[PDB]
Amino acid sequence: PAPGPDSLLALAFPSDPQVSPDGKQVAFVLAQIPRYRSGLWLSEGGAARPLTHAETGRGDSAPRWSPDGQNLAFVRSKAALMLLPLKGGEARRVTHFKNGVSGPQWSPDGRFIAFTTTRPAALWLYDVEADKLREWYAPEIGIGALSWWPDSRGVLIVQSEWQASQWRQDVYDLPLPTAPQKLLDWNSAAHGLAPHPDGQRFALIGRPAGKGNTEHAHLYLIENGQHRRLDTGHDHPVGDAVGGDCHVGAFPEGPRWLDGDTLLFSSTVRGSVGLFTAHIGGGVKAYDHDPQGVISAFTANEHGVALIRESATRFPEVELNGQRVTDLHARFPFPVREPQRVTFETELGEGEGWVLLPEGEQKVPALLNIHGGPHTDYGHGFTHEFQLMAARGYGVCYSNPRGSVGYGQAWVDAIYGRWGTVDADDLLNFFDRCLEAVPRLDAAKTAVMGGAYGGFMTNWITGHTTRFQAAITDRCISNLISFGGTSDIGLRFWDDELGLDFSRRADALKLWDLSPLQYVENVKTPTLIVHSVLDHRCPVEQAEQWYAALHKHQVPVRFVRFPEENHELSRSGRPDRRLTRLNEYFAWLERWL
Amino acid sequence: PAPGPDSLLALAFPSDPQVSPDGKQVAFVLAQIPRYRSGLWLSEGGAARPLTHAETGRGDSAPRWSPDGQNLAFVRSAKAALMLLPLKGGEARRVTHFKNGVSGPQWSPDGRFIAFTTTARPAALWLYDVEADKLREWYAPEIGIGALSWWPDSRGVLIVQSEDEWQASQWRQDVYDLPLPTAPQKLLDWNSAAHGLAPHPDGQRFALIGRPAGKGNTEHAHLYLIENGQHRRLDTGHDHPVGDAVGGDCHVGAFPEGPRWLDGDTLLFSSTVRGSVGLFTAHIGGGVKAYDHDPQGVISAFTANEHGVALIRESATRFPEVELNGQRVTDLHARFPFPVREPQRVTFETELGEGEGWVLLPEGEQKVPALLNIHGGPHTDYGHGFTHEFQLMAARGYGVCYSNPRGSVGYGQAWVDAIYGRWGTVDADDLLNFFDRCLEAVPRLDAAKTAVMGGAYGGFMTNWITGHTTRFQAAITDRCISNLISFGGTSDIGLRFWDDELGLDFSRRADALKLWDLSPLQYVENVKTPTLIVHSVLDHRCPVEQAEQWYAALHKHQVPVRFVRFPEENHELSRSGRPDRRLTRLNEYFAWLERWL
Amino acid sequence: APGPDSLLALAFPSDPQVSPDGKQVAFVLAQIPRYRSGLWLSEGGAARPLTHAETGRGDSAPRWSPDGQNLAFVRSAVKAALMLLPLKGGEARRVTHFKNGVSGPQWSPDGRFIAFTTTARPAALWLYDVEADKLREWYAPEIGIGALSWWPDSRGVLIVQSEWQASQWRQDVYDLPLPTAPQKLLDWNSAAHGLAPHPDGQRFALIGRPAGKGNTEHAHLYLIENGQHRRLDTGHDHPVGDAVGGDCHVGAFPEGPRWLDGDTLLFSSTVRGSVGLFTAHIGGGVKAYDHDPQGVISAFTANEHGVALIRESATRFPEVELNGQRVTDLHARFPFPVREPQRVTFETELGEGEGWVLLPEGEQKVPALLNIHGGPHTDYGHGFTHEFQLMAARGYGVCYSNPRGSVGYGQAWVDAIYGRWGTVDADDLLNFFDRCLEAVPRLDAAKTAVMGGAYGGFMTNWITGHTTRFQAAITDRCISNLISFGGTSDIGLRFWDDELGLDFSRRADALKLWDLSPLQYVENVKTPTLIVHSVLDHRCPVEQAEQWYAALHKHQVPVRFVRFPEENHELSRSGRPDRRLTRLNEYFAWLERWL
Repeated sequence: PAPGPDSLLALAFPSDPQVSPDGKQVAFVLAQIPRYRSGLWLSEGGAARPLTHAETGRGDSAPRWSPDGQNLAFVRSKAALMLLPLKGGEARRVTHFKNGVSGPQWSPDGRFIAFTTTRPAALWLYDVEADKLREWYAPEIGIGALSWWPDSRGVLIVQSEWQASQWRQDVYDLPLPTAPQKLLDWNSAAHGLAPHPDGQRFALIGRPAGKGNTEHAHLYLIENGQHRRLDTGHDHPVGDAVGGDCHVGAFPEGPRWLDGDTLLFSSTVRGSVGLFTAHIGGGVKAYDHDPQGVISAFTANEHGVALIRESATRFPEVELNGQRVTDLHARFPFPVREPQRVTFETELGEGEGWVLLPEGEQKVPALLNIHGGPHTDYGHGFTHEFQLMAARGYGVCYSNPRGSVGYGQAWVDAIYGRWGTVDADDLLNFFDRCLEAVPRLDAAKTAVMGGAYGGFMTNWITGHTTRFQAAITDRCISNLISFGGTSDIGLRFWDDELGLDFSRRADALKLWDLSPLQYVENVKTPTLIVHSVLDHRCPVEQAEQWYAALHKHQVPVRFVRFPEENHELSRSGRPDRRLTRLNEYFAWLERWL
Repeated sequence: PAPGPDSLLALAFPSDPQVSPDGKQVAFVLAQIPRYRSGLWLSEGGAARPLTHAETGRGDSAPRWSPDGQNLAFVRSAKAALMLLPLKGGEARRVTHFKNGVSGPQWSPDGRFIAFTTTARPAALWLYDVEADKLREWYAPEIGIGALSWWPDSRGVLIVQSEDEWQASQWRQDVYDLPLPTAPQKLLDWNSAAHGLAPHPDGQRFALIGRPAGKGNTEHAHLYLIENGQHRRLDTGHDHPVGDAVGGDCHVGAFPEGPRWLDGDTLLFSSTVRGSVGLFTAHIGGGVKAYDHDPQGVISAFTANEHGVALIRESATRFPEVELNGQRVTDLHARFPFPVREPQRVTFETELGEGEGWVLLPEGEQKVPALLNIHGGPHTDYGHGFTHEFQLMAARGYGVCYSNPRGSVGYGQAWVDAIYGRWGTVDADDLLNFFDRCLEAVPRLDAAKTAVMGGAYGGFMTNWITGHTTRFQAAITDRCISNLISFGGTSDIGLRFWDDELGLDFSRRADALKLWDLSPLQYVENVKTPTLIVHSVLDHRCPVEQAEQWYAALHKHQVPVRFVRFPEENHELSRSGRPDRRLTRLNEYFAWLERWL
Repeated sequence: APGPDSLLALAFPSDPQVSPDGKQVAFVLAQIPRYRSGLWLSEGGAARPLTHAETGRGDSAPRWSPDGQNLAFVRSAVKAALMLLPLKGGEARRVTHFKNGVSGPQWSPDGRFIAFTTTARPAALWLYDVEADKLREWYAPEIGIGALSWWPDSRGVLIVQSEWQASQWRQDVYDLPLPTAPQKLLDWNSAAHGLAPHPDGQRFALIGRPAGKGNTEHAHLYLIENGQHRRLDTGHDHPVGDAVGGDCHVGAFPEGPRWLDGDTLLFSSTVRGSVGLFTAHIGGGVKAYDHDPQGVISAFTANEHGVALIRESATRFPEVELNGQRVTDLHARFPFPVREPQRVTFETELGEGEGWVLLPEGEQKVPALLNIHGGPHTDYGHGFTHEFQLMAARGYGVCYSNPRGSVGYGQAWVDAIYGRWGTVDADDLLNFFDRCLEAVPRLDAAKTAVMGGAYGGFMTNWITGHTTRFQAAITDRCISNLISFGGTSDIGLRFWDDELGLDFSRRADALKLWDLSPLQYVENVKTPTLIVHSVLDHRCPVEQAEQWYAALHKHQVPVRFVRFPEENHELSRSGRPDRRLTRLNEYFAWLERWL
């Protein structure tokens, strides 16, 4: 009896590992079941123990240590702000808003908790010594990243309509109430504010105004409006950009100053995510970077570090100062298997990918999976779907073609303005090496699949070769012109990824020549189409055009239209979308392979 | 301005003071505000602090210490789930998931089990295996389980239960040994009323509260030592009943009075003595000694072990407060929103000796109306319980005269027996004698602006009094009895109440005629006093048919009458936390008094 | 063998309303599990449905417009809206939109108005202007309006209304003219209903009793002229209206007297277990009009051109008739054969009393069920009783009689029990039962039961408390304690005053009431008794059944207490037959256990 999609229901999902101010404790969130609900967990160095026990709603989330280490602020599910005394007693509710709260942050002196609540959410203030609430700042467009000054005089906030329309933000100083002034004319993307201990300088993640969105995000030190790059000599982006289907909840990666010179940050490097230290008077040193593993989240102070760590074969686990605190991989209900690396050659150097095989020695069908982004990475995140594919007798081939994010800026830039050229080549180059390097893969039973950008590429590949026996296109793009007018990022995505504006005649034709639907007449591969009905980032019209086209050519086609939006497990704890999606994946694969 | 019924909403109500096993802590319930909700509070010796924070439902109640002192079992309504709260960090976990909830949790002394009951007809005894986090039905009784107590070795439970529904109707019960399940035998053939089982530390003998089979319900409840089915009385030389039987309108929630063995010879218990309730020590090889007995105060509840005692204490002048080993742990009297006043003792003479009562007067030197309040029971006591209603009556300019006539419970068995078979003779004499003494001893009382009032039996007596004299200018009868024959057939204690209180069976011809001659309705034609009638529509103990008969009779005679029919049953404040019934009753009381006095 | 559900085969007729030209009848029929009612119509042939309710209680109160072209009626779907149905084509229109609905519509004889009442404390009299399609409140009464009748010239209405007089259940008659920018007509100070205005527009007739008489007095017809009153149904020692038992009456049953001409007034009267139509005469006595002494006319409408009625017998289910021609086929729906009763007589110091025995098929011995009718001033006899037919169909001999206190055998027969319930009435019943066992050898004297409702429950309790001869007893809506009844029942102060001359609120009277209470003698009861009572009964509070149950239980007599959440007559109130089926189920279950 081979395992099925229901194997997912055995898993509990860790998230938001928050280290205590003294560095000797970690509080985190864990989502468990059919519906997933989350509660707070706590460990002092040993096996974690539950702190709350939610029975209804989504559960409890966003644990935030009070500076004295005695209380945990958290959010309870619409979303009320709670105060849990850690040395005895149940939590008290301190907010009573109709639509709840989001993103609580203690002030370093423990005198305040900042948060937002609901056109754009306004920043509020909970006076702890007064048990009183107070609206702090109601923004015009909205507030992004927020961080208290280390002396608790106020908060740094990132916020922008003309500049807001260009997805460009600045940084403002907002003092405690007794109007916010501007600190940095940034006119670009900025998050991850990390105030320096000196209370004057601060660091941010993002890009200066000159760069575009395809540019690697980096660390920048701000001083009197001046900015200089902090993570020098590191041609890799800041933050986790590696795939993995076992991330449910919040995953903080905000940089933290370990000392006056050291700022710790995460970075994606060739399919891995590691921790590094940027230095004011120096370059960048590795801090905790297994090139075979992924650190998905981390908190830190001068006394300790907490994180979530995983690998291609290890389910995410919570760690406190190197000591693993959870036993979540033990819950995985079938043996996990180790991938084998397969390389392919490019004019930019060596590309890499992996093959995950089932047990035995018999020939098995070969599944080419294409990751989305396109500027993310496959590699060393834990993928339950890939493990389950192998456990059901499929060879999973997955790679990082040009356009992936972890192999340098040039690797990303190679596909700029020409989706469907070198990226499609790299993928079929990689797949050909997989069949050569692994004789066990059945070259007569092949499939191609991917989501989002992987759906675009699945559509593009099926429209330029018939070699595959099945295809599964998920959250696909078929018509880049309509996407520009229908998607909620349509005007900036093609502008950033391709330098094309669908509302200009010459650009629209180039977009049409990049559209997989132009070449749909060549599609002969039986395709399963998976899409959400209410998708705002990739409207369902993209999947409708592909379905109608294959159906008009009478290519074997199936169209699953989900009423639940994407990431529904994270949004409601309901795993129905993932189980049905995997059910349809395997059903389609069993029919044609 | 003058205080009104709303003064009640200033008060928070304590209940269930549970001492920790090591004797250094007290966990208790406090119900506070419009609806009252209860949460768990805890103290180690200083000012109590809240442990839970109920926002919906009735709240949290029934705190039970785990023997290791690390956890609190309790019941949550937000219906009635069993919860476990780790006391040194973390929120509570729910361990039962029954549709109708649970009731009465009790840890096993080894901390290995939690016993409780839950329904689905009579509630079945269930078992929570703590080390296993598993549930299991233990014993589903035929009729029902009353008192329950673990053996000190946690080998099983003693239970009180009846043989059939006939024996249950007559309040006859036995005691059964029920061992822990693996895949109940009788311990004592009692055939009488029994509760408050207190197993002896030796794991073989045990004590019980109640009466032997021969005696009736009017006999004082006493302590009995059980040994191999043999029984001997334990609280010898103490002509007073066990437990609190003193009036007081500030008890909302559970009030434990279960006797506790301090050592192998000493058993600690509560007892009512002339309007007060104190703690005493029963002794196997001795008599009865006082332990904590202020003759001016009432100890309404207590827990105890070999390491400490927690209790709730009040007086006629002090709102209930929680105590731990002599140290008051709450500050609830401070919330009382107007000054309280000191009662004056007034005595009256009987062929059995001297009876006593009290007068509570308002401020000033002016003449004031005199309110004769009659306590129910009839075998209970006025005196040294805190009565918010009496304090508010005086604060609104009324003189409150309230006494303990013959039939009251705290002045010996003979005082109780004086009224047997003849309600409306010496009890009514004592009450009007006492009232005449009040007007004599306190000239401030206006003999021309007087009223008579009482509840249950006090309603019975109010009807009897107004039907045999015209002296009062107003009357308020609450939960009254008017027709003793119909009461026998309609009330859920009618099948034995008149049998024990009067030796009369309404279902026998000659007895019913005597019952009719003892019914105030026979003499209703003499009533001329403007009467306010207060009653719940769905009262099971005193069906509203009793109040309907009085109202209809007064109405045909056109005696000024008003009939308030409450949709909420009695003790609704304890049942749902809603104080509407209590405020409405007080509003109607004072409104009626302002019209006629 | 048939069961209680045999009732669900039946449809129930009511309110037979003749058209003004006398050639048509519109009526209500309640059919199926819930009963809903619709309007039916016949011109002389088989009746046909006019409406088709699927929700609510249905449509009711059909009333002809004077021109014969429209039917006003009341619709429950919507509590009770007044509807207008054009009879020659088209669906009905709703003209009232009140939250609590309307009640008792009456056209004015000129067709210009429809009077009715509707609530908001007492219901106010309203007016629908037909030519204007406008509504208008007419008269908001202080206490309430009882009977109402338009003057024949449509100038206004006579109303019966009374707090001092209202508390004594005494009413007068008022003239109320139509509004433009009410005076009293008769100082009656007594019970009056059934106003029948004379064609001359000045005099009118009433049903009731003058102030001197009490309620146990036979109701009679009285002619009113300028405040003077004289009895109209002279030489007829029987009351006006139907007072005979029968369990197949669902809905309104009009019996309002009607002037056939200037001298003739048609009325109904109960006579020795029957209900017939008679004619009273201004210049004469009383003549029979349609009086089968073996049948019951439960309702009737009439004018100068025709008569419609409902007729039944001990062996014939109720049927609608128009001028002698039966227009319904409802007896055909009765799902098992009906059987013919036997008359059995008993002797009284007042003369001959009568009763009946209904036996099952065969020749074998059968148990004998003594059934006691309530009232006490009603009659058993010639109404259709589905329960009695079903009892026989299940192998029981049903013995039922009219003892002294019954209403149809003269005023003296009624007055014999005054102030002494449980003497001559209980004697007559057991006298009757002894004659039944003698006259009918098939009755098993060793398997007997006694049962009855209301007053029949009082008597069942009284009898079981003074004899043990019966093997089972079923007491339904019983009275056990006459003292508490006086204070709990919504008629407690007027019932014992009228029936016994006793006021429970006076000491000497209460003792006499206690001596009349079956509970005083409960110690003697040894008969296994089933107790049936409604929990929310206002006329007979449940405390009466609780006292009996507790008493039998304390003596450990075999006892069973069915407490109904539905009040009495729930079938008529909601169309739900659950109470009737449950009650019959419990009856037969108890009888099978002990007989």
